[PDB]
Amino acid sequence: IKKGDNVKVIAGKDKGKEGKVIATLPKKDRVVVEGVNIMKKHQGGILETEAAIHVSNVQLLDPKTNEPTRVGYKFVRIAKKSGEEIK
Amino acid sequence: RKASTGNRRSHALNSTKRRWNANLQKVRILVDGKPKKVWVSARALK
RNA sequence: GCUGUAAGUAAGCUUUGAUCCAGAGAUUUCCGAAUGGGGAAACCCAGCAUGAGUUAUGUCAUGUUAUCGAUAUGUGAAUACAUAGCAUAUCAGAAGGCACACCCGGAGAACUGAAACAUCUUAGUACCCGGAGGAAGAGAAAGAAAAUUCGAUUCCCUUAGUAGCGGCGAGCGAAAUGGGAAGAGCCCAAACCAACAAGCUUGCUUGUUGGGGUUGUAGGACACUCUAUACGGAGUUACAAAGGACGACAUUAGACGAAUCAUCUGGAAAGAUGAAUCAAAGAAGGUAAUAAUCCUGUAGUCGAAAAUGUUGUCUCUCUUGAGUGGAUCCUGAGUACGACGGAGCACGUGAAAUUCCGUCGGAAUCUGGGAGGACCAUCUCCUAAGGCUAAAUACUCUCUAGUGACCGAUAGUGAACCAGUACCGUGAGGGAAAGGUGAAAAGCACCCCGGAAGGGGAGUGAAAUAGAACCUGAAACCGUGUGCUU
RNA sequence: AGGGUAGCGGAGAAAUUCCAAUCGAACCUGGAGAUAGCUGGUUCUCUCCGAAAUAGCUUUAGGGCUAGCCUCAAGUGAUGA
RNA sequence: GACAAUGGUAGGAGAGCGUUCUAAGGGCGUUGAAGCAUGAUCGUAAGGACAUGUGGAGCGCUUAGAAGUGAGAAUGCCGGUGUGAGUCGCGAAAGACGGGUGAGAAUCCCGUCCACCGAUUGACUAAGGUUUCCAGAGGAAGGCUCGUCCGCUCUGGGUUAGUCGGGUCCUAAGCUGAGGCCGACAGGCGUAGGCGAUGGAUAACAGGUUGAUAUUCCUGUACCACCUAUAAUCGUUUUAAUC
RNA sequence: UAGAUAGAAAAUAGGUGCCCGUACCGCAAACCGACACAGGUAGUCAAGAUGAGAAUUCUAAGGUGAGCGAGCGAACUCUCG
RNA sequence: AGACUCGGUGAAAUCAUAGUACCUGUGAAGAUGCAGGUUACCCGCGACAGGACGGAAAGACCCCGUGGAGCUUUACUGUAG
Ligand SMILES: [Mg+2]
Ligand SMILES: [Mg+2]
Ligand SMILES: [Mg+2]
Ligand SMILES: [Mg+2]
Ligand SMILES: [Mg+2]
Ligand SMILES: [Mg+2]
Ligand SMILES: [Mg+2]
Ligand SMILES: [Mg+2]
Ligand SMILES: [Mg+2]
Ligand SMILES: [Mg+2]
Ligand SMILES: [Mg+2]
Ligand SMILES: [Mg+2]
Ligand SMILES: [Mg+2]
Ligand SMILES: [O]
Ligand SMILES: [O]
Ligand SMILES: [O]
Repeated sequence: IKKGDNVKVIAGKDKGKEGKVIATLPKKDRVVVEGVNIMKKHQGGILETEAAIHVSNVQLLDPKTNEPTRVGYKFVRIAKKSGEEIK
Repeated sequence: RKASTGNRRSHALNSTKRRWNANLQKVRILVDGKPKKVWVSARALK
């Protein structure tokens, strides 16, 4: 439900980090974001592409802090905890 | 009607088993109220 | 975001709202009841009409073409009459399929028990056939019973393994009174009238509609008195007659849906440690390890353009309802009953009622007839010989939502996986074995030997003695070496 | 080569021979987990007691029933040896 | 503290252990569960703890309840592994040499010689099987050995008809069989007609050609039916040409 | 012949001509026989010398060398003289 | 030709554990496994075949079963016709 906005990945390899997302993959439920870099290899010794994680993620717009995203009233449109700006 | 009718048991004088018919009476006639023919009983032809 | 499982590549689509979800509609090749003919199922061959293309034939497109019956026609003649038949047209008719379930009916067994067996039981089971339903059957007293009588049927309990049947052995087995679930009662036939009909005896009677009328404490007819009036009404489309309008509710896609931060360990926390929060929501599952406060979610609330289903009120239809008197008539005929052989009633021919079957004989008409377990009498009760009937009940091929002191891969469906498969058999038919990498494919770049396979190294990863015949990896079995010994 | 007859049956120059490698009555499914007085098999320890192989009857003698002979819990109460 | 008993099958009575699950309570667990393995340990027994290694996520304990509750033996079912055994066999048969290939050849290709069948181990078709056919690669298993090869795998590719066998022609045996006769239902019989060839009738030959097709392709030469176009014969639509 | 129907077409030119099957083995390695199995598997052609002859012996046509072999040359079994 | 040695490939019915003598005796009354004596260094290979009451086949003979089928008859009871 996300198309390249901000997040804070909290509960994975290394946390406290943020970044912006690529394909959400609705079926596998796995998003692509800067924060994991597999050492893939083809015939280079390594490749350093970008890999995915399950949704252990959260958004942050006004508080500059993770909150439970909360799609609220119809004006649909997002309406977060403390502040209500677009997703 | 033309049916083996009443198919049940037949006891002997000491009551062994045996199946029978009681094949109901029917004799054929030029019917006296319609010019065709068909099996017909006697009990009706009184 | 998408182009299934099923990777991958390339081409492309998509806020001008894809894909996806739900409802309606359109298509829906061929075989198959198969239905124009034929046929070794999925092929072949035709016919007629119309219409494509040819100069023309060959060739094609669509439509149509079976049987049976049941209606309307004509036509029919072996014989003149005119029927049998014959050609044509109409029908949303039927045929078939199935859920091996539940129901009714036709037919209908044996092993077995009996300590053997023929009566018997198993059993009126199985399978077979047929029919219909979503439930069926039954059914509104020619009962049950013996009193302060009740007044369709069915099912559950109980009476009762009692009373009884029985080579009186095996064994079989009610019913009633009573307590409960559900509760519903109605139309014909007949005697009477009108109409039309052949015999018109110019006598009226039979043939067909409409009325008329439906019963035991007798009733109707017929005669008489009032109600109603084309309706005051009851109507009740689930029986009782068969048609149609218009609101509410549920179902088939969905949405909202309260709440947490940090330290240590870790590859990774959802754990320990602390301090905090929501609760109509601490059900559940997933999330790199065990989470009410990360996601899906739940409590609760909202929501349907269209379609369906059930319910409601006006339309809608359709309808007279009682009473007395009983002079005269009517109350279901080759029926009921008897005998003869049989079956079934818990009941084996027994004293054997009551009910059904076949042959044969053969009653009565309300001062009548049947039952009350042989049969007669008195008493009591009921009125066949015509028909319909919801619910209570039995089952679940299937769907929705749920559950388990149920199984967790030799268990459980035979079947967790590409199974009624491979396979076996001519054929009916019988029938297998086989789950798991890791959190994520990050699925071993690169060097080396090697023809390859395979391997040693280097690296991905916490771990590759997790490296695809990939979690864990026992015992048998096989080896390599070695302390002691021969 | 194409066809027929099908098991309570058929066909048989007849032997109880053939009927999809089987025939003193084929084959598959269902009744059906048929029946068996017969054989075979019956899963974890200890403690206490402890037999019989006889009588009778048995279309019975390798089975059964009753009495004997055992065990357990009550009762009797010195009756037993 | 004394006294006495304590072999034991069928079998009777009694007390007991552990497994799976449930309920409740209280506890353990990445600072490594369960299981597994090792061990010189506890208990009278069935059995249970402990330490260590491997293992990588759930488990114990007390009280009680319900059980598909225990397996050495069924000529038991299934699975795996041996024993026999590197033992019998390797499915009639005459091969040898050279040259190539290849990582590697008694077995593969090439040739020369030799031997064998020859009313045939030859050539052609039917039934039958279903792509085995041909080319190019490959050798994991199959081949009763080896294999650089195959009828095995992988990729690709191959079957041509107016005259041929057959259908649009016929029919027996037999099968089906409108109406119809019979039967408890099912269904059974059977006329009309219809299907059904191994038979009857039926218009074609020779050569060439591909790694793989041949009366099918081309090359030449022929035939039957049919339509269209054209004219030398007909003359009531009779009869005559004519169907 | 009943019947159709005005009234042909000699030989000429031109064209039209459907479905199935067709590969391969087919006394075999490919069919039935569970096997790349010493079995069966209808039919057609079937040459040469010798011979009555499709017999027999040896060869054409053409096809094959049989899917384990090398040693030694004992028992024993089998096949032949 | 097989067998036998070398190379290649590589089964089976069977199988309580085994480091598996003989005699005379005992014994379920015919012993590798017991008692008493006797002789015999460990391990092979090729041959024979007395024993392993050897294997294969829940004994085809005999008997039992209140087992079963087929068949006969002036056995019973019934029956189609
Ligand atoms: Mg219909
Ligand atoms: Mg009688
Ligand atoms: Mg009668
Ligand atoms: Mg397992
Ligand atoms: Mg014979
Ligand atoms: Mg049994
Ligand atoms: Mg006793
Ligand atoms: Mg075992
Ligand atoms: Mg050479
Ligand atoms: Mg063919
Ligand atoms: Mg052969
Ligand atoms: Mg000759
Ligand atoms: Mg050897
Ligand atoms: O059985
Ligand atoms: O059984
Ligand atoms: O049995």
